[PDB]
Amino acid sequence: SEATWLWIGTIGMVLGTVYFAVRGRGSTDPEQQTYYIITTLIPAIAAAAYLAMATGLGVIIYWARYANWLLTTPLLIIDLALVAGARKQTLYKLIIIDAIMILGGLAGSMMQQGAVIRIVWWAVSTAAFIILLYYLLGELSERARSRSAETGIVFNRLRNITLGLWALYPIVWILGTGGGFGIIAVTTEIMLYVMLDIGTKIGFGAVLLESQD
Ligand SMILES: *C/C=C(C)/C=C/C=C(C)/C=C/C1=C(C)CCCC1(C)C
Repeated sequence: SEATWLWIGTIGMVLGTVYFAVRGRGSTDPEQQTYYIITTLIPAIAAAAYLAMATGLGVIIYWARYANWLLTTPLLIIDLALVAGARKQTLYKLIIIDAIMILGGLAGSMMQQGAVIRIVWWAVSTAAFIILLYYLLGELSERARSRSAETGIVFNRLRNITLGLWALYPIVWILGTGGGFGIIAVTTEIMLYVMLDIGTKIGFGAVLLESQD
């Protein structure tokens, strides 16, 4: 099930990338084309990472996983901020916090001395997640609603998908082998990550690009 699910994820991300690329080839408006560039760059990086995983590279430590996360999550955050009309400084705060969360996940997964400081890293990354959640529910949502009612609705949709899917990643991590106590197998963890990435990238981007009229 290892290579099976890696290739499932590779094909899913490649299909999402080519669909987002061919869906935006007819557009000259700067805002829409920026949205399309970022929204197609996310699953393209995801597909590159999954191809590296399934080709025997990507694992030494699942470095390609954290590469995919560290590269795509800030682009998802940039899309969220563009939709919300957020201040540049708030966007910088969100990017720093998200990078800290993902790097803390990578650390806690990479440590070996026991389950103590690994779970401490898990708690630090989860606190980064909580403050990210508070920023998305507070400042970004308020800004999106102050833009317009339609903008508030679209950002509500996108924010709900984002938070609901992101909150599952630390669960898979603390239950998974690569990060926590190995309660679920490596293949089950890879399947769950594949499905979560399919959601958080393809479906989120489909909503965001459909919502441009
Ligand atoms: C396309 C990939 C995405 C959207 C990945 C998102 C991943 C996360 C939000 C992961 C978060 C983590 C924590 C909140 C704590 C435990 C460590 C992580 C890295 C699994």
